[PDB]
Amino acid sequence: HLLRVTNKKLNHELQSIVNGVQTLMSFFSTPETACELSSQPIFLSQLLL
Amino acid sequence: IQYRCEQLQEIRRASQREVMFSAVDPDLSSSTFLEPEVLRDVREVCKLRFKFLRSLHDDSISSSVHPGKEDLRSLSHQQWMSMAEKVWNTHTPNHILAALERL
Amino acid sequence: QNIQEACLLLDKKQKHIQILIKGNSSSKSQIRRSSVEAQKYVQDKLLPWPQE
Repeated sequence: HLLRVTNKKLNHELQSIVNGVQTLMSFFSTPETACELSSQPIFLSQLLL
Repeated sequence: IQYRCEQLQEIRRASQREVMFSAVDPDLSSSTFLEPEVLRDVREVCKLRFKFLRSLHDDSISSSVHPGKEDLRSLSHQQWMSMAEKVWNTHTPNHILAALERL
Repeated sequence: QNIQEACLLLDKKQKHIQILIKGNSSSKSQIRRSSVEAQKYVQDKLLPWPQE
């Protein structure tokens, strides 16, 4: 039973890392389509100078 | 990873903040309109660099290669770099670019 | 002599104006190159990590 709990914890942590990295990568994706107003460029590389 | 995401989210939030730049109506002397911090910081950093470049320019025209003026030049470059970096860390890139457009 | 010197002074200011103008045109191209380099780094090196 202890190993089953620990196994759930380990699966959760692995998923957290996957979610965390996906979130982190969302900050680097250039919104191709002009339309979406919402995603304000965070980086100057994406800045439309 | 969470710590890094939080940092980038803070930068995104700061980037959505509309910085209002006052209309240059020539005639209107006095109204003391307060200059946005980003525009001030960017102007100062650009002035500091301009002074530095101007000093290099003046020295090139006056042939008097005074041999002691190099150590002061470096310090001045470093000071600019540090300040420049601070500006890039304190303000969002969109705000800094907007400030440059206005200038 | 003054006129000659100041004629030479004007020549120096003009030669410098030429150098600055050339220098500012080169910087504009470099900024464009740096923007492309940063975008290329994000696309080639960072975006592929989530799949791994």
